[PDB]
Amino acid sequence: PWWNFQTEHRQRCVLMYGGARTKNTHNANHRVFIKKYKRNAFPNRTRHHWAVSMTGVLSQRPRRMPWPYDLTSLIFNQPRQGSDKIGYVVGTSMLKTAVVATNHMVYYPKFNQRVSRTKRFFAHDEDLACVEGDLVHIKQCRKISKYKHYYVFSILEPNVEGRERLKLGLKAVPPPLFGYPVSRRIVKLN
Amino acid sequence: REAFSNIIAVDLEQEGPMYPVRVNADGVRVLLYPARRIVANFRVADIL
Amino acid sequence: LFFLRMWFLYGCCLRFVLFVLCYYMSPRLPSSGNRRVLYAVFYLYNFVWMLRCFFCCFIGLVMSLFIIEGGGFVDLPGVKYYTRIVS
Amino acid sequence: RWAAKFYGQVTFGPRNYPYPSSRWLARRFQMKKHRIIKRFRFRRYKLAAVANLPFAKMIRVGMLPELKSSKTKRGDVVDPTLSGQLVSAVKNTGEKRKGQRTRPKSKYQV
Amino acid sequence: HRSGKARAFVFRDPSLRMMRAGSGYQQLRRMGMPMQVGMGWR
Amino acid sequence: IAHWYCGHKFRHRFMRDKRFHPSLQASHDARNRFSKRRHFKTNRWNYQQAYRDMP
RNA sequence: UAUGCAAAUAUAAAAUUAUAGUAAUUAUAAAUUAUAUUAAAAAGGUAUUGUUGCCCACCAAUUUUUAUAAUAAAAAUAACGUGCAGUAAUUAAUAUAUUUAUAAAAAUAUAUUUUUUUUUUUU
RNA sequence: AAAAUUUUAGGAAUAGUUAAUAAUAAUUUAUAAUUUUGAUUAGAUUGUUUUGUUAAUGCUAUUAGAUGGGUGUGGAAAAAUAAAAAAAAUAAUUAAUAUAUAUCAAUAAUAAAUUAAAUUAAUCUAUUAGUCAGAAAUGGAUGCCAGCCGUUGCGGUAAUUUCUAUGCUUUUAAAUAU
Ligand SMILES: [Mg+2]
Ligand SMILES: [Mg+2]
Ligand SMILES: [Mg+2]
Ligand SMILES: [Mg+2]
Ligand SMILES: [Mg+2]
Ligand SMILES: [Mg+2]
Ligand SMILES: [Mg+2]
Ligand SMILES: [Mg+2]
Ligand SMILES: [Mg+2]
Ligand SMILES: [Mg+2]
Ligand SMILES: [Mg+2]
Ligand SMILES: [Mg+2]
Ligand SMILES: [Mg+2]
Ligand SMILES: [Mg+2]
Ligand SMILES: [Mg+2]
Ligand SMILES: [Mg+2]
Ligand SMILES: [Mg+2]
Repeated sequence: PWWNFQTEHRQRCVLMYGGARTKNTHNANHRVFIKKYKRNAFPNRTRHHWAVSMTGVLSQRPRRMPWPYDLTSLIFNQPRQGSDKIGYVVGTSMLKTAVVATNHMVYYPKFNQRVSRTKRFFAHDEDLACVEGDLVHIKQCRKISKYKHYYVFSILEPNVEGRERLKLGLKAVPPPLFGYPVSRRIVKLN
Repeated sequence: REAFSNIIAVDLEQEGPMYPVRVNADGVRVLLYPARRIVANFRVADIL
Repeated sequence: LFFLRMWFLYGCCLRFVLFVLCYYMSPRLPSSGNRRVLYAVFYLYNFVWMLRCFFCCFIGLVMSLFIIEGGGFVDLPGVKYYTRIVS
Repeated sequence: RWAAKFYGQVTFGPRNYPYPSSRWLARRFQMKKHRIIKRFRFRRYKLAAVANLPFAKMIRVGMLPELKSSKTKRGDVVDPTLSGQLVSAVKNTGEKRKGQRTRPKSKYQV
Repeated sequence: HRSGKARAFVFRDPSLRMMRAGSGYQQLRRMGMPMQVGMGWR
Repeated sequence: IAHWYCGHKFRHRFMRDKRFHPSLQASHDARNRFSKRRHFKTNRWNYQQAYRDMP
């Protein structure tokens, strides 16, 4: 009985009246980190592990938990979570495939506040309507290819500027000026 | 005589504070709150 | 609480060690004398570590392994571990 | 700037101390900074950061076999072409060419 | 102490401490928010 | 705060917690929170003529 | 003495030191300290019965951790030998910058008082 | 078939590789895919009703169990010791007892001291600490030594702080270490 003191205990086999039957897991173990590597040479390029690493997911402090309540569930009644998503079309390099960036929500109960994260999806548009920078509605469906479970259900907002831009033979959107960041210094002149 | 100069009194109609008092003496932050009984450090307790 | 002094207990309350050397060291002023320091060895995950600890114990007939416990601070700077009994 | 302004925390005084540092503390840390800098000068340190290379990792040129000060310690292993170019850089840094901007010179730079 | 923890000038009203706790993890577990995806207690 | 997580000091724990803080999260404005300085002055000498297909 | 290069006190932080394993802390400001030309009256202390007070680096041994740069780094430390760097302290100190070097440190260029003050409302 | 939640103080690229065609292609077609909104390698780690502390948003635990294919059986690979699941006639239920082994659990100093056990009398013979500050001291040594040290600190022939002897102190599941 977890509500009884150290000295008050008689039998360890049963709860006499009611309450919760509780196993004590020993939380304070003084667990330690073993140091197997020199501070100079650690066998990873991007990150180094010098201390005890916190583990689990949802057991992870500060807790970050799935938030069903956001814009997407606000507008839709979803049969299954993530069955509907609203997003923007980012890039079409693949035939009958629209990549879509979408936002979802995370809740930190410690600070009592929400964050928006973002995630990319492959959606299947047969007939190739979607131009980069469309606002689209997207649904869960039959497995189509290795990574496509989603199809374009409706175009909410098409890109009129982008379409007229295509009609003239130009790319839908200008290609981004710089790519991913580097740790080098590129000296390229003229 | 310095203690009799500073004498305070308390209205006991209510027998204990009815709201929290949050107040600091020099560098010492004190909380005086309503309780079911008297709970405090031994010294603070027989002061109260 | 100072948690880095316990480095060689490795999350344990007591340790088992083997005797190697016993030398003497002089404490931080204004404390004069000779503090007896035993230089001990033990192994963990097939690594052999040399532990250095304060000898407060009672030695009888010749014996080898001791039991190490961590304390508070002592006169002698740099020696964290203390001796419980000798086996 | 690349190098460190300070070494250790030079402003430690009580809160609302109405200066960045006290005289005492700043003197202690001035001592430590002094020792480190003097070490850099006498051992003749040289560092380099090369374009199209990871920058945070700086080739230490003062340890290179040609420019190494010690006669004993094994210096470092740097690419033959790159090391030749580093040697040439260190060498042709030394003296003032007219029309070029005057840059501070020292014994320990050679 | 420029190098050290920030201290409150006075205490915090305990009542407010209890009012800001409404949506905390325990209350959520009681509301049933987290999905039970594993065996849990036996 | 358990002492085994992160560094041997306490404040290392709160320095890695600032990595998870809700209002501190990475977005289109605040980027490269963890290494800002490796990417600094990286493109200074990289000369890129901007993209114009329209007059 | 601002045509190359050069982010950087104006503060978002969780006890001091320490490259984030070393020692057990550190830092701090108003008590006290006899001579600055008023018809005798304004003054500073890293000491704490207080200058015969304290302290600073190099220069040996050793102890211990490691990210081994003339001669690795850092921390404990009670020898020997140089001096006299600091306490407005025998050319005031403090921070950055550049140079210099038995060792504290010293020279110069800027900011500045955790340095002591000297004061023309059109002559 | 998917969606959410995913760790390392000081952070760079990853790759039988994306999407369309189709029961195609070790050389089909294409301006492909993952990454700084932190990837892939690499360390540590058994993932989303289990604990401890707490007045409380917190902090701090939770085991264990799914490790590729290669005549592919089978409804389903979960298929090479390690039960405590009655397994095609009611084996048996007067049974819960299992002797001396193990693994990781499972909190036993159970009126710890005076009037006796509405028994079936079976297991056990059971103790520590302090003694400057702060409940409790005197002899005797020792002389900056030996030693004490939770902590300020103690030890310089008178030590209420060391050692020893004897008393004396405790609010009685022990001190000590983590
Ligand atoms: Mg530990
Ligand atoms: Mg002590
Ligand atoms: Mg200087
Ligand atoms: Mg000129
Ligand atoms: Mg060593
Ligand atoms: Mg050294
Ligand atoms: Mg002097
Ligand atoms: Mg001077
Ligand atoms: Mg002077
Ligand atoms: Mg100066
Ligand atoms: Mg000099
Ligand atoms: Mg100087
Ligand atoms: Mg096989
Ligand atoms: Mg007493
Ligand atoms: Mg004793
Ligand atoms: Mg005697
Ligand atoms: Mg006595």
